[PDB]
Amino acid sequence: SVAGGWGPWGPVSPCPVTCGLGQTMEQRTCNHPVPQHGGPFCAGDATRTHICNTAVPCPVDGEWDSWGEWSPCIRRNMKSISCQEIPGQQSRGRTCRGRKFDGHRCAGQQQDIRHCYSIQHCPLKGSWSEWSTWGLCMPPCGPNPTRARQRLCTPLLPKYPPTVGEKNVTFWGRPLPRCEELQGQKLVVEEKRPCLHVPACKDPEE
Amino acid sequence: DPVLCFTQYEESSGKCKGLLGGGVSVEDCCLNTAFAYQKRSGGLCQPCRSPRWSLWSTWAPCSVTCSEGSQLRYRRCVGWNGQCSGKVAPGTLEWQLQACEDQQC
Ligand SMILES: *[C@@H]1O[C@@H](C)[C@@H](O)[C@@H](O[C@@H]2O[C@H](CO)[C@@H](O)[C@H](O)[C@H]2O)[C@@H]1O
Ligand SMILES: *[C@H]1O[C@H](CO)[C@@H](O)[C@H](O)[C@@H]1O
Ligand SMILES: *[C@H]1O[C@H](CO)[C@@H](O)[C@H](O)[C@@H]1O
Ligand SMILES: *[C@H]1O[C@H](CO)[C@@H](O)[C@H](O)[C@@H]1O
Ligand SMILES: *[C@H]1O[C@H](CO)[C@@H](O)[C@H](O)[C@@H]1O
Ligand SMILES: *[C@H]1O[C@H](CO)[C@@H](O)[C@H](O)[C@@H]1O
Ligand SMILES: *[C@H]1O[C@H](CO)[C@@H](O)[C@H](O)[C@@H]1O
Ligand SMILES: *[C@H]1O[C@H](CO)[C@@H](O)[C@H](O)[C@@H]1O
Ligand SMILES: *[C@H]1O[C@H](CO)[C@@H](O)[C@H](O)[C@@H]1O
Ligand SMILES: *[C@@H]1O[C@@H](C)[C@@H](O)[C@@H](O)[C@@H]1O
Ligand code: NA
Repeated sequence: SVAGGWGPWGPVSPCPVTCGLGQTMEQRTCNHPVPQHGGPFCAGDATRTHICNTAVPCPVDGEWDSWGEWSPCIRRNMKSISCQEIPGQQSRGRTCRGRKFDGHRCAGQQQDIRHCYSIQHCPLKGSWSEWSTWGLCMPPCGPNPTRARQRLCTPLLPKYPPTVGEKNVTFWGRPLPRCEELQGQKLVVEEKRPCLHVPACKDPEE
Repeated sequence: DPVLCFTQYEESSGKCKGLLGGGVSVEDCCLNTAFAYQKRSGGLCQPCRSPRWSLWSTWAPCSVTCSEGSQLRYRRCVGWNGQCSGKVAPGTLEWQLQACEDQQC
């Protein structure tokens, strides 16, 4: 009897998000005229979508950076504990980065604390390590890729108690290990060799 | 330069998902740091979150079929509005080259 027809596009609905971009739309209805006694419904789209900008930035939650370096091993009210069987303490921190527009602060510990022994600048007896495994080829994209392994004068650490409220005590600091000369070196012996049949570094998106 | 804006970024794959559409700046897309964008031409999907290194790719296969060769892998500074380790810009690749031998040949 009567074929459906679309009415006019209505107004744009309010943006459904409270920050950044969203999808809004305008709608129309098959009522101009409404279908009657078996007449067809309207062909095509009842909806037409748009991107809407709120122009408002969303909150950004903070995120922990990685731990900073351990502070020096020291004991409150002792001038110097290095090269001595005297536990100290040290701490390291990390920063909540990127927190913005009322985003969440980070959850968890900001500061890390432990007992240490100081062997900072402490001369120790060393023995030579076996070869390391071959390192990476350097430079990986430059013209001369060469890989290396090394033997190191390894310090012999003092037989101090590992724990001492019974808590772990960690050696900290760069000692000065004393070795027999090996191939004219007192600390590091290095081997190099070229990497063979070197590929070219190509951005996989190019 | 207008981009394609996605509602979702997939960390594991680094894929853009849930296209909002085009005709938007990165600036507007990334008002929501949960969003991701792509150039109209295609290629690298960038998340709107702050820049951080991607995981190393698996090792690419041995430059030679049975002799000693080498093989590459990479990671990328991926994100927006900042820099990765070593004052580095989003999109920047870092490469590692490993010595390689496929079979005892
Ligand atoms: C409405 O007000 C805004 C200031 C935000 O707080 C909105 O929350 C945000 O909602 C979007 C979804 O559109 C999420 O992606 C954001 O992560 C969330 O912060 C709030 O709905
Ligand atoms: C509504 O949609 C289009 C007009 O824009 C046509 O398919 C027909 O007028 C329909 O009822
Ligand atoms: C809605 O869209 C356009 C105008 O926005 C016209 O073709 C007509 O008004 C339609 O109903
Ligand atoms: C600090 O703690 C360890 C490394 O000591 C890791 O979980 C990570 O680097 C964190 O920032
Ligand atoms: C402190 O502990 C050791 C050095 O003794 C390393 O894991 C790192 O330097 C950390 O900050
Ligand atoms: C160096 O280390 C010890 C002695 O310092 C020995 O295993 C050997 O001399 C090595 O070359
Ligand atoms: C390194 O070189 C070989 C092993 O590759 C041996 O002579 C020994 O392990 C040395 O440390
Ligand atoms: C370097 O050479 C061989 C072959 O890659 C390695 O397997 C080994 O670890 C050495 O350091
Ligand atoms: C690549 O290097 C190692 C694993 O091979 C990890 O530190 C991490 O997966 C990184 O992205
Ligand atoms: C690649 O396959 C290996 C097994 C060797 O036969 C090579 O010579 C060949 O090119
Ligand atoms: Na000490």
